[PDB]
Amino acid sequence: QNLIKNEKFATEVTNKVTNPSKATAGEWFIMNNEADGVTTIAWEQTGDAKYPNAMKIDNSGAEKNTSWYKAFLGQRITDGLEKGIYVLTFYAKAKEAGTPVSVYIKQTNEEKNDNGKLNTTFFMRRDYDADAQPNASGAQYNFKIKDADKWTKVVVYYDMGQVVNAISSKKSNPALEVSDTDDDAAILKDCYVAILGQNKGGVVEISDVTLKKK
Ligand code: NA
Repeated sequence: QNLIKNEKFATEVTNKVTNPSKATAGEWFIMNNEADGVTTIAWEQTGDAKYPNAMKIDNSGAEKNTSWYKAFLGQRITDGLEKGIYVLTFYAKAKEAGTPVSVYIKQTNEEKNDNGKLNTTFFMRRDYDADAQPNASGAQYNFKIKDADKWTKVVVYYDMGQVVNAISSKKSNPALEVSDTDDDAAILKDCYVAILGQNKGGVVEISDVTLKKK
């Protein structure tokens, strides 16, 4: 089954939270902790019969790319995931050719480490290889939308059986660790999908989202 609810945005989404820990599971939420005026994330009816409702992430107001932890479309999942492989799929439309759209799947309620900083725990994108991809995130997947004004399939596999302890690249972060997810890991019981379009000036629309065990 699709684990994402309101997958085609047939129900209007307006709920904003200031932290995913406050989001009601099984619903979409809007995270926009960027400064007032930087981005607008909102529900829309598109006029396109194939994707008639969508979320629009509009970075027209941005002077800089937006932050991974500040501005995104999210959905918290508390149904209890299995250690296994999952596919996340959706359709996206960009105002400008080449605009990226992005994904990560993060633990909702993190503990702090010995040094007082919140952990950042993510499921590993399945194709991550730290040796071959020293400059890439192991958590966040990015896909360039090649054409403007065209609904485009976005597909990424995640391994819920592996986690990474940072969103940063291996080269940038000697503390980065990939590990096997514990059977009792908190992330399996309470996580959220984040869909983002961070580029300054870009406008990305999102519709028809699926998360499925494969
Ligand atoms: Na705004």
